[PDB]
Amino acid sequence: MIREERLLKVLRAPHVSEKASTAMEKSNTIVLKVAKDATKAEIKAAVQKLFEVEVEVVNTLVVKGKVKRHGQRIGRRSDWKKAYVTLKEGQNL
Amino acid sequence: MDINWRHNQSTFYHFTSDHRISGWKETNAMYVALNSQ
Amino acid sequence: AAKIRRDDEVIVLTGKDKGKRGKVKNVLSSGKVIVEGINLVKKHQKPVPALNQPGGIVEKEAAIQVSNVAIFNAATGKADRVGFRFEDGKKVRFFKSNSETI
Amino acid sequence: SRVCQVTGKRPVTGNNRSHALNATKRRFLPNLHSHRFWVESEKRFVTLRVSAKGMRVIDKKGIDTVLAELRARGEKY
Amino acid sequence: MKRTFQPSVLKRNRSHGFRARMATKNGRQVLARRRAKGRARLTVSK
Amino acid sequence: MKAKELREKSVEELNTELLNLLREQFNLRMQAASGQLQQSHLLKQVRRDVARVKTLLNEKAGA
RNA sequence: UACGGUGCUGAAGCAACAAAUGCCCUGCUUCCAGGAAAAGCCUCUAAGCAUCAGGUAACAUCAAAUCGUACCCCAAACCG
RNA sequence: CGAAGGUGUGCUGUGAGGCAUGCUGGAGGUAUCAGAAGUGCGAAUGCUGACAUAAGUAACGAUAAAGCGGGUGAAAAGCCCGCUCGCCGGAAGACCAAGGGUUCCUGUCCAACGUUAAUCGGGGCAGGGUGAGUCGACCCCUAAGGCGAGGCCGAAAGGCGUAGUCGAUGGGAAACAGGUUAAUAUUCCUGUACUUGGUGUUACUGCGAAGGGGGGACGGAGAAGGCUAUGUUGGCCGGGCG
RNA sequence: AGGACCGAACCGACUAAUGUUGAAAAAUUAGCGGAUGACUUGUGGCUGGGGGUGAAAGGCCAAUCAAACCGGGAGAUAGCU
RNA sequence: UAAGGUGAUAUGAACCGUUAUAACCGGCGAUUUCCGAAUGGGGAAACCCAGUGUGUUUCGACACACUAUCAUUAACUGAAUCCAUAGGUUAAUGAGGCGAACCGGGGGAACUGAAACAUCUAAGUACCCCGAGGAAAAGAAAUCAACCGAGAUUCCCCCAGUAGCGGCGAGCGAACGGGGAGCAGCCCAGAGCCUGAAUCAGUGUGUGUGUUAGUGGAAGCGUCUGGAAAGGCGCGCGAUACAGGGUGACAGCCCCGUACACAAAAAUGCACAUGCUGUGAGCUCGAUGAGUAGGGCGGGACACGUGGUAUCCUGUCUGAAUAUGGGGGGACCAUCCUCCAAGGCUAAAUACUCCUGACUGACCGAUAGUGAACCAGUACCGUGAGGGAAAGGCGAAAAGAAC
Repeated sequence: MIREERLLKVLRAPHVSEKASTAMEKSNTIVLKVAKDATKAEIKAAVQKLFEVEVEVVNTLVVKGKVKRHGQRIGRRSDWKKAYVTLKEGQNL
Repeated sequence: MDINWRHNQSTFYHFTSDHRISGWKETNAMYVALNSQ
Repeated sequence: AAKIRRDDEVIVLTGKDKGKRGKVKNVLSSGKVIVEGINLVKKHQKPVPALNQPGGIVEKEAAIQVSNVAIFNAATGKADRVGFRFEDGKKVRFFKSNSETI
Repeated sequence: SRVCQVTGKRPVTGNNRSHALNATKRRFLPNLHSHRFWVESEKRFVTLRVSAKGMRVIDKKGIDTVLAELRARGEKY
Repeated sequence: MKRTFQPSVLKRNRSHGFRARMATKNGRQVLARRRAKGRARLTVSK
Repeated sequence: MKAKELREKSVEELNTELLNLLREQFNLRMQAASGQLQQSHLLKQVRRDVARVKTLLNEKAGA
């Protein structure tokens, strides 16, 4: 099993957008920003054990950071990971 | 713009081309020299 | 330690407020102090479309230097320099010239 | 490399001088030969890359003393 | 016209990359001069 | 809280360890990033408090 | 019908002929210039193990991780 | 009660120069007599910055081509919508690899960038967007070739190379149709599938290799035959009778 | 069958004109040669400086080649400007 | 140490703290992802893939640790072959890589000068490579000197641009001897007597001092100009403190400091003292470094270019005597003097500055000084090695311009 100390550090934020919103209200999937080194077994286990719901399957993409600039000083943001967590028929959050 | 202007002034500083004056300028200097001989 | 400090009453030695007494509002790690009613600047600031919009010319206090003030003796009624003595393991400030612990 | 295993003779450097004294670099090489030495105390042939005066000093000092020197300075035979 | 720089990442790295500078004496001396000059990117890796 | 954590057993710092991570830390990351959580200093103090529990836990366990 | 569309419903849905440079074809015929390797795959056993382990077949159940995935790509995004 | 500096005027010395003073400036300057020099620039096709000149001149990057109405706007030849016109159509269409790396999509701004204007943009700013057991990589295997324990060799650095180990541009398991987003889709959803391993039960049972054999395993050209993609025509179905 | 014939893609580059402060530090347009071969092309690899490679021109080796590029000896030396 | 803080651009929000568990400073600890010698295998650096063992009250999956090569040592195994060696496996210890200069060693140019050029020079320089230390190297006479003597090595000033070497050209260039800096001698080749006897090395402890935070630290007011006073004028005070910096113009007395006097829970450097371990004093007798010295040939180093050339080093061929002996004393012989090679260790004077602290400059002041006063080895250029910029200053205070 995955230890609970690992399993708390994985989920990072709920992702709020309109693709996320239509995924919830149309296909049971909650979209959430996860740890960059988090595997699909860790995300599945962490939503099973931290929101106490039943997860059908996880799909993970990794989002690349945008090169912004302040003034005349550039900088890339930071890569993050986004997990499309497809729940079962019985869920709320 | 200043960096591109310094490098784009630095373009024909190490050239070789002999029929072109200063590396780039077209001329007839081959025929002028050749006819002088 | 620091001679002029936070809740202390000072008089001003140089400039625009020379001889004006007042209480130290706060003391900034630039070596400056804000003393109430003393170094009044007439700022005028824009009514930002966020949380409340004052507008107008707000008259603030500015930070004067620490060396431009000295703490008011009130037993002599003049400016006075500060020293540090030890009393019962406490490093206390004391007025020079009458040697009184503050 | 061309080092005598007994005496430690590297190749050294020098000059070809000519009749006009023109200096040229050269190398003097040792007379290295690979000879197979019978040791009686061990009843074996230990083969070494000796010079041709490493064989003189083996003929004088004996092969056992020489092998004790090579084992002493970590030269593996 | 076909210019000289026809890029390929795999040849960029196999040729001038870090594991290829570290692979020999003289490339390690290259990295030593780039570190000593103090250089934001040593090799061309990414 | 530095002597207070210092005077428990290893099992009890594992309990308040898992409760610093569980109850505090995760719920404040989720609460912070969902528009709630006016009080942002809690994130800092929880994080440093987990540092204390892991410090005393390393000092108590063995060397 | 925020005139952008959004839902609902939805007939016939066949045949003949022509036909590739694609497929049968890693074929067939022929020709000298005589046309990769190694694994997966199928088999044979040696040492060993032999009423165990392993093999085969059926059924059930679990797993299949990680990284890429936008966009241009004969070009205003690549080399010039 | 105003220094250096800057800019005028007046006086003065044979000259390099000096002195006084108005205005700007806003805080430093330095007699005399000595001392030391990065001590004096018009030239070096001198170096650096600035600014002229030609000159409001050539040009504005395929001779595929535009015209009008309406909208937005402070402003429309260029943006958006519509109707016409022209151009490509073995490409000037579509999909990728390499390469790039957010240029993608939406809202918003017009300073600079766009050889003009710009409300527009691959520009600025912010937000969004890339979903895989089956696609590709990773992975298993290898070619050329690299590296290479020992080893042979070499003044030292190091060269070569056996075992091995890497190295695709090659060999190796498996998914298709339809729908959907402003932006992803053989990845999401619907339907119908397939593949390879682990574990467990049951029935039968000889299994077992960095070893043997097969197979993988592979040339150029040519010739037909059988097909299909695809197309054309008829039938059918819906609509039209101008 | 063919280093066979005509001719697109594909490889090339014979002539002319334009261009020559170019649209382009070698191209465009109209014709032109090869086009199953000693062909052409993608991806990777190997050869290095008195050295490579060369159906040989002193050609090519990153717009550089009768001896590459970078750094150093180095402020070479310059009876010359 | 502390009344204020949560680093900067950079304000905010949310808070922490005010007599002590805010913050800041120091000692010692803890954590210390991934790459990199990179070390489990691989690799296109920051990624891919493992094996082995231990543990995991959902042990159908996780967590931790170990696993590189080489050298040395030990154990267990182990061929052709009998014994045995090679080899194999495991364990223990060490190494590996980076770094600016200084140092020793292995290799080693050419441009240039000679008004050409080849001997020569440049120059054993540049560069490449190996190794080591805080310094290295050298070093305790087989050395000079000269019939008197000196007494290891290293460095400095003379000697002395001298004697000499030199296509006797260009150039190269000593020693003896003198004056100073510093000064230190020892051990093995070997037995007996005798033992821990000085000696250092490794450690504990104690003392002293220094470093890493700190503490206290004198003495001024009035008036005029002024936006502002530290300036002018007038009158006072400190000084073992008038070094310096800031403060609204130029401050001994406003602030921080300076002189001066103190301070360490802890970790440390140095110096004494002392405990233990290891080590060996001292005496008598003996020995007193062989393919070596020397030689022939080739080359190199010596200031010395083979010359009449001593001496040292050795690639090659040889080859003694061994204290009634041998080396040197600049061809060489004799006489005389001096020294003991073929084993080794050794402080100080000496060279250098990546780096830290304090101080100083007839050094620079933004085209100067570092390439770089400013988020500079950056932007940018180049496949790459590499090349490589420009760019400071509102004000006293943002009071940085409400409307």
